Amino acid sequence: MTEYKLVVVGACGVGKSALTIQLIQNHFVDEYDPTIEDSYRKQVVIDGETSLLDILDTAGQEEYSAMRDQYMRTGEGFLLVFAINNTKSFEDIHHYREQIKRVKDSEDVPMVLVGNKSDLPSRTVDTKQAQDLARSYGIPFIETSAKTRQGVDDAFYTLVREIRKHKE
Ligand SMILES: *CCC(=O)Nc1ccc(-n2nc(C)c(-c3c(C)ccc4n[nH]cc34)c2C)cc1
Ligand SMILES: Nc1nc2c(ncn2[C@@H]2O[C@H](COP(=O)(O)OP(=O)(O)O)[C@@H](O)[C@H]2O)c(=O)[nH]1
Ligand SMILES: [Mg+2]
Ligand SMILES: [Mg+2]
Repeated sequence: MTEYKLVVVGACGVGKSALTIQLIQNHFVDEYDPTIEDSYRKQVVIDGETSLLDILDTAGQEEYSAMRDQYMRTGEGFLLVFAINNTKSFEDIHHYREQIKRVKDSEDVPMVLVGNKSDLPSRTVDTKQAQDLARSYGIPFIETSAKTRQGVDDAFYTLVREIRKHKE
């Protein structure tokens, strides 16, 4: 059984914890403590092949940390999470990708762009902007809602497909 280290990254309040808790414990958490940074394990079947996922839900301060570079270097795939009603979180995705690329001295790290809070009728980031950004990056884009569970397994299974493609 192949083991994969997944890292969930994105601005404060985009739903990093909510998506990770939906995937693992199948429930939506409205007030998850913003400081808690934890790892979760889950066995899943993706395209008829089982993998053990080890998912790091990131938290902490907006700061450079030579210790954060260490966790990031071990990550084999990343979810770049933005919220559709927060343009700043979508503008922030470029910075997050540049930091992942810097720490892994490469331009082809498995990544998935994730547009979270798709259940909200209030939208500031257009789907065409996110499709075009994922298009220039060469990565998939997955629309999700941690609240309704829409696209949640899809975002993580797609990241696994990306890691599997990269490792061949
Ligand atoms: C509201 C809590 C929360 O979401 N906090 C949080 C903390 C840190 C980050 N973040 N900013 C940067 C920059 C990085 C990062 C990345 C993505 C790769 C390599 C890195 N090396 N040092 C920092 C760093 C992270 C995780 C966002 C949000
Ligand atoms: N409506 C809605 N709210 C979400 C969704 N995901 C997270 N939230 C809410 O947005 C806030 C931030 O979520 P959280 O997982 O704590 O963000 P994190 O800081 O990126 O880990 C919380 O109050 C969640 O209830 C979603 O898909 N839809
Ligand atoms: Mg969190
Ligand atoms: Mg690619």
